Amino acid sequence: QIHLVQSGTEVKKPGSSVTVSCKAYGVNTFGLYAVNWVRQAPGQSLEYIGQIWRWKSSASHHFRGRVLISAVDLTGSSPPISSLEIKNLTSDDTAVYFCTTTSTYDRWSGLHHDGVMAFSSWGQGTLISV
Amino acid sequence: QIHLVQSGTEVKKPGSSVTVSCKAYGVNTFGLYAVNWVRQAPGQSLEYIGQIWRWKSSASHHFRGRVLISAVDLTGSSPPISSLEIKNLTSDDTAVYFCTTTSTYDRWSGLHHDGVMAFSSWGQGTLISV
Amino acid sequence: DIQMTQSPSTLSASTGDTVRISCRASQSITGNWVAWYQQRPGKAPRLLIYRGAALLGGVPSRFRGSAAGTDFTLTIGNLQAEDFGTFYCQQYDTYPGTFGQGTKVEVK
Amino acid sequence: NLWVTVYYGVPVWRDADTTLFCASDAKAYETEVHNVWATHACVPTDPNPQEMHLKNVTENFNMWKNNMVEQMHEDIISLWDQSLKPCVKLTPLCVTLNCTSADDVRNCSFNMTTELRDKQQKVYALFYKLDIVPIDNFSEYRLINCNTSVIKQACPKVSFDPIPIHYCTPAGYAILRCNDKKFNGTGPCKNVSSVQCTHGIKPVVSTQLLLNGSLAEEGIIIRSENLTNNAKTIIVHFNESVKINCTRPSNNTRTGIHIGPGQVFYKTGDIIGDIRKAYCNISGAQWHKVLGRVANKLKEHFNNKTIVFKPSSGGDPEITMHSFNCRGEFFYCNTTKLFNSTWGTRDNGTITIPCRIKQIINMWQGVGQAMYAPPIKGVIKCLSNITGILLTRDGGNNETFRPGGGDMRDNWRNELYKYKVVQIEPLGIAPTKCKRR
Amino acid sequence: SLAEEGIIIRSENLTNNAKTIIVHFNESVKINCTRPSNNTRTGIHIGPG
Amino acid sequence: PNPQEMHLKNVTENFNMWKNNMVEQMHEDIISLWDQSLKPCVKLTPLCV
Amino acid sequence: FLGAAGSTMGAASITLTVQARQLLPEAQQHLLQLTVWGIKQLQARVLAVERYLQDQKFLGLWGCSGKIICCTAVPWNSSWSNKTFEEIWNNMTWIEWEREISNYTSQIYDILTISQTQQEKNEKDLLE
Amino acid sequence: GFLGAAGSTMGAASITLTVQARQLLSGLLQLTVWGIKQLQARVLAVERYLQDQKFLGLWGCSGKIICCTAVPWNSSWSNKTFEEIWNNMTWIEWEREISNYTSQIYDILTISQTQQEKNEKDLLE
Amino acid sequence: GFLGAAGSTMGAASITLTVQARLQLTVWGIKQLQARVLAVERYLQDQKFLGLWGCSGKIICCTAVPWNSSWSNKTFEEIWNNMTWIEWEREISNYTSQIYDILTISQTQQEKNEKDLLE
Ligand SMILES: *[C@@H]1O[C@H](CO)[C@@H](O[C@@H]2O[C@H](CO)[C@@H](O[C@@H]3O[C@H](CO[C@H]4O[C@H](CO[C@H]5O[C@H](CO)[C@@H](O)[C@H](O)[C@@H]5O[C@H]5O[C@H](CO)[C@@H](O)[C@H](O)[C@@H]5O)[C@@H](O)[C@H](O)[C@@H]4O)[C@@H](O)[C@H](O[C@H]4O[C@H](CO)[C@@H](O)[C@H](O)[C@@H]4O[C@H]4O[C@H](CO)[C@@H](O)[C@H](O)[C@@H]4O[C@H]4O[C@H](CO)[C@@H](O)[C@H](O)[C@@H]4O)[C@@H]3O)[C@H](O)[C@H]2NC(C)=O)[C@H](O)[C@H]1NC(C)=O
Ligand SMILES: *[C@@H]1O[C@H](CO)[C@@H](O[C@@H]2O[C@H](CO)[C@@H](O[C@@H]3O[C@H](CO[C@H]4O[C@H](CO[C@H]5O[C@H](CO)[C@@H](O)[C@H](O)[C@@H]5O[C@H]5O[C@H](CO)[C@@H](O)[C@H](O)[C@@H]5O)[C@@H](O)[C@H](O)[C@@H]4O)[C@@H](O)[C@H](O[C@H]4O[C@H](CO)[C@@H](O)[C@H](O)[C@@H]4O[C@H]4O[C@H](CO)[C@@H](O)[C@H](O)[C@@H]4O[C@H]4O[C@H](CO)[C@@H](O)[C@H](O)[C@@H]4O)[C@@H]3O)[C@H](O)[C@H]2NC(C)=O)[C@H](O)[C@H]1NC(C)=O
Ligand SMILES: *[C@@H]1O[C@H](CO)[C@@H](O[C@@H]2O[C@H](CO)[C@@H](O[C@@H]3O[C@H](CO[C@H]4O[C@H](CO)[C@@H](O)[C@H](O)[C@@H]4O)[C@@H](O)[C@H](O[C@H]4O[C@H](CO)[C@@H](O)[C@H](O)[C@@H]4O[C@H]4O[C@H](CO)[C@@H](O)[C@H](O)[C@@H]4O)[C@@H]3O)[C@H](O)[C@H]2NC(C)=O)[C@H](O)[C@H]1NC(C)=O
Ligand SMILES: *[C@@H]1O[C@H](CO)[C@@H](O[C@@H]2O[C@H](CO)[C@@H](O[C@@H]3O[C@H](CO[C@H]4O[C@H](CO)[C@@H](O)[C@H](O)[C@@H]4O)[C@@H](O)[C@H](O[C@H]4O[C@H](CO)[C@@H](O)[C@H](O)[C@@H]4O[C@H]4O[C@H](CO)[C@@H](O)[C@H](O)[C@@H]4O)[C@@H]3O)[C@H](O)[C@H]2NC(C)=O)[C@H](O)[C@H]1NC(C)=O
Ligand SMILES: *[C@@H]1O[C@H](CO)[C@@H](O[C@@H]2O[C@H](CO)[C@@H](O[C@@H]3O[C@H](CO)[C@@H](O)[C@H](O[C@H]4O[C@H](CO)[C@@H](O)[C@H](O)[C@@H]4O)[C@@H]3O)[C@H](O)[C@H]2NC(C)=O)[C@H](O)[C@H]1NC(C)=O
Ligand SMILES: COc1cnc(-n2cnc(C)n2)c2[nH]cc(C(=O)C(=O)N3CCN(C(=O)c4ccccc4)CC3)c12
Ligand SMILES: *[C@@H]1O[C@H](CO)[C@@H](O[C@@H]2O[C@H](CO)[C@@H](O)[C@H](O)[C@H]2NC(C)=O)[C@H](O)[C@H]1NC(C)=O
Ligand SMILES: *[C@@H]1O[C@H](CO)[C@@H](O)[C@H](O)[C@H]1NC(C)=O
Ligand SMILES: *[C@@H]1O[C@H](CO)[C@@H](O)[C@H](O)[C@H]1NC(C)=O
Ligand SMILES: *[C@@H]1O[C@H](CO)[C@@H](O)[C@H](O)[C@H]1NC(C)=O
Ligand SMILES: *[C@@H]1O[C@H](CO)[C@@H](O)[C@H](O)[C@H]1NC(C)=O
Ligand SMILES: *[C@@H]1O[C@H](CO)[C@@H](O)[C@H](O)[C@H]1NC(C)=O
Ligand SMILES: *[C@@H]1O[C@H](CO)[C@@H](O)[C@H](O)[C@H]1NC(C)=O
Ligand SMILES: *[C@@H]1O[C@H](CO)[C@@H](O)[C@H](O)[C@H]1NC(C)=O
Ligand SMILES: *[C@@H]1O[C@H](CO)[C@@H](O)[C@H](O)[C@H]1NC(C)=O
Ligand SMILES: *[C@@H]1O[C@H](CO)[C@@H](O)[C@H](O)[C@H]1NC(C)=O
Ligand SMILES: *[C@@H]1O[C@H](CO)[C@@H](O)[C@H](O)[C@H]1NC(C)=O
Ligand SMILES: *[C@@H]1O[C@H](CO)[C@@H](O)[C@H](O)[C@H]1NC(C)=O
Ligand SMILES: *[C@@H]1O[C@H](CO)[C@@H](O)[C@H](O)[C@H]1NC(C)=O
Repeated sequence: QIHLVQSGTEVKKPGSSVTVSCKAYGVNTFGLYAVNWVRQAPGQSLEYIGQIWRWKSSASHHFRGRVLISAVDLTGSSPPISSLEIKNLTSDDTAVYFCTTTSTYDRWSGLHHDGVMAFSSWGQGTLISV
Repeated sequence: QIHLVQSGTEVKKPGSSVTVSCKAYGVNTFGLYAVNWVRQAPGQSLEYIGQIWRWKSSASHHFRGRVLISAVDLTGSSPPISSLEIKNLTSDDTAVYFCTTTSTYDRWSGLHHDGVMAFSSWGQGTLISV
Repeated sequence: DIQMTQSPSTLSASTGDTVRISCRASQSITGNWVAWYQQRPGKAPRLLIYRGAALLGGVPSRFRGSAAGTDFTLTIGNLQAEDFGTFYCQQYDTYPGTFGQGTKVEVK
Repeated sequence: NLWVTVYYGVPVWRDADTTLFCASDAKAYETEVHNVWATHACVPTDPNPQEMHLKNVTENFNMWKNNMVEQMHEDIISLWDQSLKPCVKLTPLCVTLNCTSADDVRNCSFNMTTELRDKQQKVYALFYKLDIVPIDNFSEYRLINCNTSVIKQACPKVSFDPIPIHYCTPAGYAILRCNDKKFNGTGPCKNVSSVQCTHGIKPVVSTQLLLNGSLAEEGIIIRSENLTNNAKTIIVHFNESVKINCTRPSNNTRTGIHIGPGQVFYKTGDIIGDIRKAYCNISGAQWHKVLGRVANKLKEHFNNKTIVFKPSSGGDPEITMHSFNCRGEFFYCNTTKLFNSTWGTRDNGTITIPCRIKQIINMWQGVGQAMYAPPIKGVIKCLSNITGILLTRDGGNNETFRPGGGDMRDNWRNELYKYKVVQIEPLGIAPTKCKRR
Repeated sequence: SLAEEGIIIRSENLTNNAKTIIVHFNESVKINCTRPSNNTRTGIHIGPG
Repeated sequence: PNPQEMHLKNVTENFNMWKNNMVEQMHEDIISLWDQSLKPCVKLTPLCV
Repeated sequence: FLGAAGSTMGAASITLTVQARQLLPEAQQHLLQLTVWGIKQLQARVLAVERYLQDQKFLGLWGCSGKIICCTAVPWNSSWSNKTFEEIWNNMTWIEWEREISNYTSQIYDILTISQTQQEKNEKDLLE
Repeated sequence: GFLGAAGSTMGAASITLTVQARQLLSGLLQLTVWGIKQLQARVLAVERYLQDQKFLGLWGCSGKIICCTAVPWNSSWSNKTFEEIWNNMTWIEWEREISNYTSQIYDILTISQTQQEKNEKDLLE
Repeated sequence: GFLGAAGSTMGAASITLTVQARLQLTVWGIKQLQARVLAVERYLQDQKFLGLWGCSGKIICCTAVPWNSSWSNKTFEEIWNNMTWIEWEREISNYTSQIYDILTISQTQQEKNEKDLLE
């Protein structure tokens, strides 16, 4: 089936950088799939970060110039992998992170619309606090 | 095939009652058939009395309140039977009688029209004189 | 650039009752681009309804949704312990696709 | 104010599945040679291409879910069955064969039925060793498929020459072709063009090497379902063709025996000249060059390890040997020399690979329903390209890539990877300001 | 399927003795049938295939 | 059903009997009706003895 | 037939004359056989016939009767769509639009039928 | 094509004639037993619609539910007045009553349409 | 399609066009199935053309396309008074495709102009 895995909980300090890698078991390729990055602050509402879609990466204004997106698809030994890393970390990045997917093979399904889309599958989630 | 047989002949006197019953060999049921009572005249043209059609008895305007009509369909041993009773018998009743049937299974045939129909199969007849 | 709010934020519920939760959008989402999530305590949210009223695979049929202009609602009948949790309303019509405020359901 | 207006002919489509019929080329096959594939009945002759270039339209294509490949597999299985339904039954031949213990003929002696039911005859035939299985001088033997299938002779006139078949779509449906170089058949496609129907494709089947196929544009590109599982086969498509020439050089004869009223079993006959076994010749330098390019391409998607090509382990004779038919006789060549170099000296001498011919063919992935192929009575010589290999990985540094084959669908995936049928929806509703009728 | 209100006798000619009478029931009676002793199946090869 | 024949007036046509496809269709239809009628019938192979 | 589908609705509306022109075929050859290829053509014929007949059946009921640009006196309800004429005809393709308003096609068809039959009834009254 | 509202007289059903079209959409490669039946069924429907639409088209109604034709009423076909035709006689009853003059009605309609077509060209010159 | 009146000049026949018209597998059964599809298919094809040009059920359809003398050179009287229909259709059999395209384009152009008038 489909299953997502991320790294473990990490505790950092201001001025540092952190890494989070996403590995999907079930996604044949990221060419006809999309991965969306979402952050949930403790108690606060879920927040959108950015995406890579058709190997094109972008992010919202609140994270432009401070977030990095990369992805590598099927490999002879490893599954498709997507990575998010924060640059010049500040004390306000203390929140859980999640890796999501969706299917883009059919236009007429209703899970996507002009790049803005829902999230079919959710990762277990990794916790980063400072 | 279809064959009709009525009762025998009777010679009676005014102020009495007499009944003639027809037994149809070939009518599966009177639900999709109809029995029309027609009285021939000693020298004149034939006349109409009444009918049973979908088990709804009726009679002509010149015989209302006198003639009675009843019928019973297939039984274990007997075929369908229909009967006519003449009440308050008079000299004008000296004529033959017939019991007749026409098929009503298809609306589009042309042998019936809104309950007023032709006369397909005719019985032998029973002369009654008083 | 598009915000949404949903009420009630926290509502009590009992087994066997039918609960109606509504999320309201700032603008008119005429394309029925609204999705619903439910998360258990300390669990990632799971998609339940997409395009207003469409069920996913392997989902209980008691979850139902109705979409009409600005009023999007999710109706849960015959609640169970597998169904208590925290619910969310999302719109994906204009970039970026944001989330609702967040509503929680407590037993009794 | 705005009012609903209705348009017929708007450009909208949705993915769908249909029945795609066949169209062949001008030359009708009423040339008295009738193929197993019935190209003559593919009466829709093909008049013109009519392509349109969709501009600024991107489409998503996934080769592994195409229904076009699934339809072809069924049509080819059915055409073969239809051809062999009116052919000789061959049941009298499942009898004990008394063969000399002194590929290889071992010719044997058997008793067979004559035209008159009461009488019997004794017949001698040369039978290839590959088709005769020992049952336990002059030891007894039995045919290979006596215990699992019914064998039907091929009708002699029918030709196994493979001719192009073009598959086409009924009105209201269209076919879309990707037109993109290096397109590993999965992902978005940029310059999708609307084609009336597919180009000429040859219904050839071979186990280990793909012969007479289409050639890629930019370079050698690898295509596989899941590049992690070792139970999935890897298909390689070449951008240049190596040439293999194969011949059975002896001069043989066909003699016919009467096994019933009106039925003839044609048996092999004594050879004149006794030439060596059939071989196949494959230019060493070009083969090693394309093998090196394929090795580099494999190194690209497999973690930059060292790629070792090893020979096939075992299985049915089809799987372990290169299989094809030259002029109606299937023979299975031994391809160890072709795949043994751990690529990341190379010998330039023409490589000659031994071939052992067979006669009794068995259905691929099925039960029963075998076929018997009669001899050709002459020498044969067929020339072909090779434009693809099929390899399957073995893992448990370096990687082991055993040559593979056997699935009859995979032979056409290199030709139907760039097509996708879409239903057309012409109706549409849009608002404007006309407001009458 | 059981009839809606009462037992119904349907026949082609209630007079002929050569016509079968079909009876339909308002309510069902239940019959349970079993072959108690388990047996074995073995296969013999009578021809090629 | 009832025939409807209409005379074509002032029209001349050219006819060649040896190129008619109507005769060729009949030959095939009659050959095939006989084959269909004899397909479900006794084989008679034990007879040649 | 599909072609030049990437252009916006306004750009491709003036090129609908090209789409209609130049014969807006195969499988017309009679076979009368029951081989493998003989049945697929027989089914393809029926598929094409049913598709065209269904489309022309839907078109006729609204009073269009074979015209490419069919005007109807049905007001536009904002529940089906909000966007204005410019936002609809300047930066949106036909696939995008038909995916946007795919939840209100049945209601649109029904309303068109109501309007056509009501307009048909009004005329009979005027004639008398 | 409607079933239901067959019991009611013309005056009741005609109002809902609009509804008949209104409410709803209105109006194999196998040799198995079921597959051939499906092939025959598909052909039967297409063929029937086209025959009906071909009959409708020749009179120039061109796919419209109520069609007015300029054909005067002949007293041989019927006698009853508008009230006693449209107030107490069902459609089946009427179509059974006038089943002897459908062919002549069809022929008259076709001839009238052809004559009207010819008279139009003269006006255009 | 009225055969009969096929040997008359175009003007005479035009007047007389008063009326236009009115499973099992066995050798016969398949033939009957093929015969049905052939007719349905044929009727639809002429109708598709007629409708695109805007004729829609009229036996005589007036179209706005002008006549170019490179198709024909004769006068109305020569064409109608002494040419039968099978002669004329053979005489102009090289300019039917262009004529069909011209009528389709003209019908589409008229169709577009009306929307402008309605605003
Ligand atoms: C079938 O055939 C098709 C067609 O051939 C084939 O498709 C190809 O698939 C390839 C994958 O196999 C694919 O290649 C990958 O493409 C990725 C996309 O790259 C694009 O985006 C990035 C990022 O874009 C940012 O940044 C740039 C520059 O800063 C900026 O200009 C952009 O605008 C954008 O900024 C926007 O977003 C920001 C957020 O991200 C935001 O902040 C900004 O404000 C702004 O909004 C660009 O850099 C690229 O140039 C492309 O434009 C690409 O990311 C990926 O790179 C990885 O792999 C390379 C090798 O192939 C490495 O060299 C590279 O370093 C990447 O590897 C890193 O990531 C992996 C994944 O986790 C990790 O494991 C590695 O260790 C490595 O990590 C290290 O580096 C990262 C930094 O990247 C660090 O964070 C880590 O800590 C490590 O240090 C691939 O290059 C190719 O595009 C595609 N081609 C086509 C035509 O489709 C398909 O694969 C075939 N199928 C099969 C089965 O094979
Ligand atoms: C399949 O399943 C279906 C569904 O169940 C089933 O259908 C059922 O079939 C039944 C038959 O098997 C059927 O039952 C018969 O119905 C007959 C019709 O009855 C109606 O009419 C009579 C007469 O109506 C007259 O008179 C009344 C009162 O006077 C008046 O109010 C009326 O308006 C009408 O008057 C009009 O006409 C007059 C002239 O006729 C005129 O003078 C008036 O001025 C006026 O204009 C009513 O009385 C009834 O109430 C009904 O409204 C019915 O006649 C028949 O009755 C006979 O059988 C009964 C037993 O079932 C007896 O109890 C009864 O007495 C009748 O028996 C007489 O007739 C037989 C015939 O030979 C005879 O043998 C008997 O001996 C007896 O005759 C003697 O008495 C009469 C007086 O009654 C004398 O005249 C004689 O001389 C003798 O002395 C049945 O009851 C049932 O309706 C039907 N159900 C449905 C829903 O359709 C079907 O049969 C099944 N099929 C099979 C194969 O099984
Ligand atoms: C191409 O082919 C490859 C090879 O076949 C294939 O990769 C394999 O995919 C399958 C999925 O189909 C993967 O199986 C899943 O793996 C994850 C992760 O396992 C990794 O980590 C463990 C422990 O370290 C290792 O032992 C393992 O080897 C992997 O490295 C598992 O977590 C999954 O478990 C689910 O399935 C169990 C039954 O097997 C159930 O117990 C349960 O459903 C598990 O899901 C549960 O997990 C949640 C916690 O996260 C839990 O809270 C939920 O309740 C949920 O139910 C599963 O076994 C397999 O690992 C892959 N192997 C490799 C080498 O990649 C590709 O998928 C295939 N590609 C395509 C497109 O098909
Ligand atoms: C359900 O099944 C039952 C049983 O099978 C069936 O009932 C029987 O129907 C047949 C008709 O198919 C009846 O046969 C006719 O009966 C009449 C009446 O005869 C009565 O009287 C005699 C003498 O008293 C009795 O023996 C007899 O049992 C009856 O009580 C006969 O008159 C008919 O005669 C015709 O047949 C002759 C050959 O036998 C021919 O010579 C000739 O055609 C006779 O008709 C001729 O008679 C006219 C003079 O009246 C003459 O002028 C004409 O030319 C005319 O052609 C015939 O034998 C049989 O009696 C029924 N039996 C019972 C017990 O009911 C039901 O009909 C059936 N139901 C359905 C729906 O099928
Ligand atoms: C706008 O239109 C789209 C269609 O293009 C529409 O999406 C459809 O919604 C319906 C309604 O939910 C979906 O139908 C369900 O699909 C799920 C998928 O798994 C099924 O499980 C459901 O079946 C259950 O319920 C049935 C009825 O109770 C039971 O009989 C059955 O056994 C199951 O229990 C049900 O069929 C449909 O799948 C989608 N379609 C797509 C393509 O997603 C959307 O809802 C419309 N928008 C609005 C606001 O209505
Ligand atoms: C040859 O195998 C059958 C044998 N017999 C039948 N029978 C038909 N009727 C009966 C009673 N049997 C068959 N039908 C379909 C058959 C097939 O399509 C089929 O498997 N392949 C297609 C042809 N091919 C090859 O060219 C090829 C290539 C390299 C080596 C050997 C063969 C093998 C695969 C089939
Ligand atoms: C496709 O074929 C071309 C030539 O037909 C190959 O092009 C050569 O490739 C080698 C190594 O890749 C280079 O050293 C040569 O310079 C190339 N020739 C030219 C003219 O550029 C190409 O390599 C083939 N594709 C692949 C993937 O190898
Ligand atoms: C600080 O943040 C900016 C913006 O993210 C980044 O570009 C820069 O490299 C960072 N500098 C330091 C001191 O880390
Ligand atoms: C073959 O048939 C002959 C009869 O002519 C018989 O003598 C011989 O024994 C048979 N062969 C075998 C192996 O029994
Ligand atoms: C797509 O292919 C066509 C012809 O092969 C070519 O003209 C066109 O430029 C290609 N598309 C792109 C984006 O290059
Ligand atoms: C195969 O035949 C071709 C043409 O006959 C020839 O050019 C080629 O050299 C041959 N192959 C070998 C290995 O000699
Ligand atoms: C393949 O064949 C031999 C036989 O084992 C093997 O040892 C060698 O590596 C390969 N052949 C050559 C010539 O290298
Ligand atoms: C048939 O069954 C119903 C209930 O199932 C009962 O009410 C009815 O009386 C039964 N029929 C007869 C004749 O008793
Ligand atoms: C009955 O016999 C069958 C066949 O041998 C066997 O599979 C099954 O287990 C037996 N059941 C019991 C209860 O012994
Ligand atoms: C929109 O308006 C139309 C009237 O043209 C009406 O029929 C329809 O019901 C309205 N939509 C809704 C959702 O009420
Ligand atoms: C489509 O809408 C956007 C609104 O942000 C506008 O900026 C854009 O110019 C529009 N498209 C065109 C082609 O004008
Ligand atoms: C039908 O006609 C009869 C007599 O012509 C008349 O009495 C009756 O009232 C009419 N029906 C209705 C419903 O008025
Ligand atoms: C005659 O006119 C038609 C269109 O009216 C045009 O297509 C054709 O080219 C013209 N012929 C010449 C010789 O100009
Ligand atoms: C038509 O031409 C022919 C020969 O050119 C001539 O005989 C005939 O009279 C002409 N038609 C008429 C009506 O005169």
